[PDB]
Amino acid sequence: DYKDDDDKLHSQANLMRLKSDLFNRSYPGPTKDDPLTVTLGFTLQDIVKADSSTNEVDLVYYEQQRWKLNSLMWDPNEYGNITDFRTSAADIWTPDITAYSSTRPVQVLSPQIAVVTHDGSVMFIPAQRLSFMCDPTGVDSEEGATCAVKFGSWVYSGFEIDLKTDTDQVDLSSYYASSKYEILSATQTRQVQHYSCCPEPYIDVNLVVKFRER
Amino acid sequence: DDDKLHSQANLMRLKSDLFNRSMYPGPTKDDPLTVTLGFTLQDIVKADSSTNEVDLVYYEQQRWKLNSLMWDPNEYGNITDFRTSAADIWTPDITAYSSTRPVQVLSPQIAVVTHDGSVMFIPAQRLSFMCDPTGVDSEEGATCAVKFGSWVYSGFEIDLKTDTDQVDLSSYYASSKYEILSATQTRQVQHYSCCPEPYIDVNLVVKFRER
Amino acid sequence: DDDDKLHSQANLMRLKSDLFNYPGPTKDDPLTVTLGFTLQDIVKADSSTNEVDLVYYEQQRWKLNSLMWDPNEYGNITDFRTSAADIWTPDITAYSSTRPVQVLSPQIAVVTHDGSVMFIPAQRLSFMCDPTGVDSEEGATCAVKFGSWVYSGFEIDLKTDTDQVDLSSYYASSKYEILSATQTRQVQHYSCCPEPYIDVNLVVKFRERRF
Amino acid sequence: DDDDKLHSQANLMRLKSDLFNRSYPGPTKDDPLTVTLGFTLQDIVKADSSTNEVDLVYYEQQRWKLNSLMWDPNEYGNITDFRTSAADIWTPDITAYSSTRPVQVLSPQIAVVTHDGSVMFIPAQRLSFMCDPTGVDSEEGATCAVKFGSWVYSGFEIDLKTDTDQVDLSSYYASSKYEILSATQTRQVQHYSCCPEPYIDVNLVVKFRER
Amino acid sequence: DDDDKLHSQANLMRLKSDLFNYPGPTKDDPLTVTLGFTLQDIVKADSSTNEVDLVYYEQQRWKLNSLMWDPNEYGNITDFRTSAADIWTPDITAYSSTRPVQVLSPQIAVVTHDGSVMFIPAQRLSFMCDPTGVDSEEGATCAVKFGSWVYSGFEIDLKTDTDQVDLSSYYASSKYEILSATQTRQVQHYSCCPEPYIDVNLVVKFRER
Ligand SMILES: *[C@@H]1O[C@H](CO)[C@@H](O[C@@H]2O[C@H](CO)[C@@H](O[C@@H]3O[C@H](CO[C@H]4O[C@H](CO)[C@@H](O)[C@H](O)[C@@H]4O)[C@@H](O)[C@H](O[C@H]4O[C@H](CO)[C@@H](O)[C@H](O)[C@@H]4O)[C@@H]3O)[C@H](O)[C@H]2NC(C)=O)[C@H](O)[C@H]1NC(C)=O
Ligand SMILES: COC(=O)[C@H]1[C@@H](OC(=O)c2ccccc2)C[C@@H]2CC[C@H]1N2C
Ligand SMILES: COC(=O)[C@H]1[C@@H](OC(=O)c2ccccc2)C[C@@H]2CC[C@H]1N2C
Ligand SMILES: *[C@@H]1O[C@H](CO)[C@@H](O)[C@H](O)[C@H]1NC(C)=O
Repeated sequence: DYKDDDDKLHSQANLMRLKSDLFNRSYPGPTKDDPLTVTLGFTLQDIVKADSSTNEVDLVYYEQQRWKLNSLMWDPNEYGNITDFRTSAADIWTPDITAYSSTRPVQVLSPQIAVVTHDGSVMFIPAQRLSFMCDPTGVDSEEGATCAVKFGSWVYSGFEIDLKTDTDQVDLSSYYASSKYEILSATQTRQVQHYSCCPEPYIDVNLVVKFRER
Repeated sequence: DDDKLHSQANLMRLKSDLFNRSMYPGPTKDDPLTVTLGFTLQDIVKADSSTNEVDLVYYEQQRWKLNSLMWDPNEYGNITDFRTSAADIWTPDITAYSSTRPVQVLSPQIAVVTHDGSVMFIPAQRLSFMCDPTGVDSEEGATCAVKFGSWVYSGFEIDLKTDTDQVDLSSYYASSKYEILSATQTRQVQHYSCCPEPYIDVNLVVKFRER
Repeated sequence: DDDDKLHSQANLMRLKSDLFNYPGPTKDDPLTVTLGFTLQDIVKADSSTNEVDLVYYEQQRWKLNSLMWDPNEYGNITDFRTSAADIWTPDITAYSSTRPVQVLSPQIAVVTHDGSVMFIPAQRLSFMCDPTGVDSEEGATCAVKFGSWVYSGFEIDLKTDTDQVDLSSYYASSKYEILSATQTRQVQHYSCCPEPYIDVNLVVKFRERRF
Repeated sequence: DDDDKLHSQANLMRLKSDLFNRSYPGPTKDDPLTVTLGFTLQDIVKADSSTNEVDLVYYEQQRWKLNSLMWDPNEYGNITDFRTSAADIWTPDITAYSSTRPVQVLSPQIAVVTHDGSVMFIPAQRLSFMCDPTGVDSEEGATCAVKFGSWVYSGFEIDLKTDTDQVDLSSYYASSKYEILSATQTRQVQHYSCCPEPYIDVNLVVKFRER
Repeated sequence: DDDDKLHSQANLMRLKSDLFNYPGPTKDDPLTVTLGFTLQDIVKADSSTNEVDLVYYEQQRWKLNSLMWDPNEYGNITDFRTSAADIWTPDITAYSSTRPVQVLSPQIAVVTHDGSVMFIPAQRLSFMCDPTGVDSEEGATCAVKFGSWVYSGFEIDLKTDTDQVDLSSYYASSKYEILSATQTRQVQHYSCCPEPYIDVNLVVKFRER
């Protein structure tokens, strides 16, 4: 009725005001004094192509990214019980998580939209097709081939951005059942590197996939 | 000539009243939206048995209705609908769940808005998706499927529906390398252990064989 | 002498400011778009996917009262070149493409004082075409319709000046020779709806260049 | 000395602001422009006899002069030239008339502007164009040609010139799959049956053979 | 507690505001760009077109007086990360590419309080290279020069810290093994023209593994 109509109008107004209060009335990225931990997890959907002439393999996966900022916190009571909202990834800071051994620019398969929750947590899940350095020799064997690719910030050291995983098991529950390649194992493991150049520690998540022709 | 100038004026006024004035932030649990989807399959262009990818060309009809897009035609020279850039309005984030390449858009990004607040948007797309074409060279043919739905909105914010579960095949290319044996489009509701919300998709299932 | 050149520059800048400082056609204010093709090359015929690649220049012409001016009010300027982004342009689309059109020319149009616009995009188009018989005397025949994506014949009409495609610039050393090429206005109806839909059907008969 | 360097930056920022922010609508019949063109051919990368397309890599030197880009160096700390993004200034729409794919740009889009109003802009490009490479595997080689000129400006608005009819081969890749027998670049006044006003082009003719 | 973090953010926002409120190098205000390559992979060698595809990280470093600050004035901030669109970057270009470079990393740079900027684009490059001999003990040798497209040595000098390409990240299971890889500053002089031209010549000797 008129009341219900008003409730929907109010909710829209509350959401606009919240987004206004948060964005254009107020993030420069993490710092050594304010470091950020980004949680990463992979959902491997398909090994599309294994190219033995170039040693490039093409994966399709969803990369779940999570982080939390005090600057994105709000009290739902102050905004009509809004507890989360969807917003363009361009409206907010997002981490520069990059494959370290790609051979072509990553191709994005999903909308650039994130979910922000009232505790300041952000969830962003880009689907990607990636070509990366991988020798598929042995893919036509019982033990298959094994390849790996590291993901992490391009420009922030372990001083500013840390990474974590919730599990070292890649999510395979959406893996394409009729892929040319069957997955024997898939793991995701945080690593901390020290290079002789630099005093800063460097952090990545290493995606290791063991696979064979089905 | 002055009559047409007035019609031009009424349309510019309508669009400015609706857009450059008035703030729809997308759907929410308190203001949920139903998007109607329908496919018109034009061609299976390519089936790649080395990678198990198949390439489709189709028109994806999308329809939804917003109170914020309603007007009284009597206040605007009896204008009952208009065409506008899809960039001028909210559009749903309907995504193929098992694509293997970014969708390629084949048509202009323009929508039709009607006075009741309904919007119709029909992007033509070329899609590569995960599909094993084994059997395509047999009488039984091959069967593949791809789900479409919102990437970021659950069934609490966006629901989906179809007007028919039969894919429109009236524009299917008569001399395609592949003949269609059947094509269906079916709403599915899924509940996951992770999550209390329902998740909705439209499953496009195509059975086809070499012609 | 160069004083005159400064004055002509200022007049043109003032004209463009006055014109640019249109919501598309409507049933009350319909527009006729004239189309014509200049076929330059059949680049590729792919029998594995039934796609053929053409390179052509597509002539588009239309006329808007809103683009009219009196040359005497603007230092006798009769026409100007401008970015296609500065003006409304018709959403003329191939109906059976299989890849996005690739644009081969600058997106710049010519506007004349009577409000007429001429815009000539060069394009490479892949479209649905079975090239069977291309290696024979009779050759292969394919066709592709072009028209508005979103406007009916009650908002945009189409016309051609001739039903003969211009072949005078067709590449003399193409892999494919043209047997004929026509461009024909068609009026289509769909069962749901009383309004006519208009397209221009490009039909090309061709064979491999070699009794 | 660091004071001097700060002054130089200030002077350049002020010059650019004066030229771009506080001050050209392209050439016209009253104010026509001459563009000088010159090609430096770097490589014939690929010759495709299946589609009759050949791929070139070259640098295209473009030079023109505008009164609107003139300054007195004395008013700007003796600055005689500057580099600037090609987006900041008008640039000519020089286009290959027989490309089969959009040209791919290989160099930064930055031009050099000199105090007399002259501009030099040298885009490196990879171009696929219409070319039958028959004879490439013989002593006499293959011959192909491609015209470059304005897409939309007739010879009444844009004229072209060359400094030499000899293509610069001094940077030609010495281990290319193809050796160059000759390469010429020749101004032409080109009449099209579509159009009463001629267009000016520079015709690049390359004779080449497998190494 | 969190007031400390609220302060550091405010300090960084203040710094970025003060710095971003430069027209490129000139003969009067010249710049030095240091370049270094980390060669990751020879992906493809195409003997039908004489094009070879490299993947590498290209380190670029320069310093601007205009980007200097005292850390003590901004809560001891000594560096920050910023979009490469926020700042001037050098027009370093391969001189014999055959396709546009494809960028594999985010366009973000690090600015340090001494005015130095480090920008490290990862790239895939196709360039002119004849792979003949790659299947022999001696392998094949190719080369590609990198340098500014529009600035002479009077505006941008180039240099390398070492003439040895960094091979410590070279892909161990590449189709091609690297025999040597050098990056060498070259100065070119022409009779027409007073100005020196500078490039860094990347020379790679490689063979089938
Ligand atoms: C925008 O669109 C609206 C809606 O269609 C138009 O408004 C209509 O205008 C027509 C034409 O003037 C009207 O038709 C006339 O209706 C009369 C009776 O009207 C009463 O009854 C109707 C229905 O119950 C009510 O809607 C209305 O409010 C009235 O109470 C007839 O007597 C008229 O017939 C006579 O005139 C015609 C010529 O016009 C002759 O040919 C006949 O022989 C006869 O002498 C006539 O049919 C209609 O009532 C209006 N509809 C509504 C809903 O208001 C606008 O005209 C249109 N344009 C603009 C600019 O707004
Ligand atoms: C800004 O670029 C980097 O820091 C990269 C890289 O940096 C370099 O390779 C490099 C090269 C020359 C000088 C300094 C750093 C190290 C690790 C691996 C990828 C990424 N990274 C965090
Ligand atoms: C505006 O487009 C043109 O003038 C093109 C072309 O125009 C046409 O082909 C054409 C066809 C029909 C009507 C008007 C122009 C003429 C020459 C060749 C390419 C380009 N041009 C300089
Ligand atoms: C345009 O030309 C006509 C020719 O008589 C002339 O009368 C008129 O003054 C000119 N218009 C101006 C604005 O230069």
